[PDB]
Amino acid sequence: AIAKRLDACQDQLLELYEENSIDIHKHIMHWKCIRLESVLLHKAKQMGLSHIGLQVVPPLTVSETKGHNAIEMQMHLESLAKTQYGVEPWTLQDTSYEMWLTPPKRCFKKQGNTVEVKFVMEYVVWTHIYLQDNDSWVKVTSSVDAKGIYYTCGQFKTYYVNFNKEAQKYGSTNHWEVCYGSTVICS
Repeated sequence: AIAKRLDACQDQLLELYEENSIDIHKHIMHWKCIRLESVLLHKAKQMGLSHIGLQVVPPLTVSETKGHNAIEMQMHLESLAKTQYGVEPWTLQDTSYEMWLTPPKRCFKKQGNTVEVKFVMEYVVWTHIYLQDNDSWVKVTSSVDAKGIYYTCGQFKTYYVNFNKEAQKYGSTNHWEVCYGSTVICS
């Protein structure tokens, strides 16, 4: 049963991955399957197993976490999908959990251009950032300046990269240089 369900499940995941869909509804499914695989693998190591076929069963916590994150990504995507933004192209990467944890944290986004800061380090400037207020969504854009990278929602700016702060993790000075496509802004 379980060995079969997990099998059916991991199969659907594989097809999704190899499919490289641009429709957000498919990625909601990926996350839905990731949850099932984590539920099942949880049940699997619960029943005594430690190996299924040639696959190593992971720790009970490992699955708890992954299952937990999946439901988060699952719910946020479903909300977004109800909007005009949901009809846009959404890659498996645009919807990854790692991506979701890239500044600005907990916001979907795409078209991230690379900015370089010499104290060097690279940071991403998102062309499109979608903010979630309850179940409502807004689409804003980013900009770069001497203090850092930020997006704008009204008259207020929100920095998600603080060149200053970022300057402590490196040089002893308060001097840094920002290079953005042949353009250079300096302290």
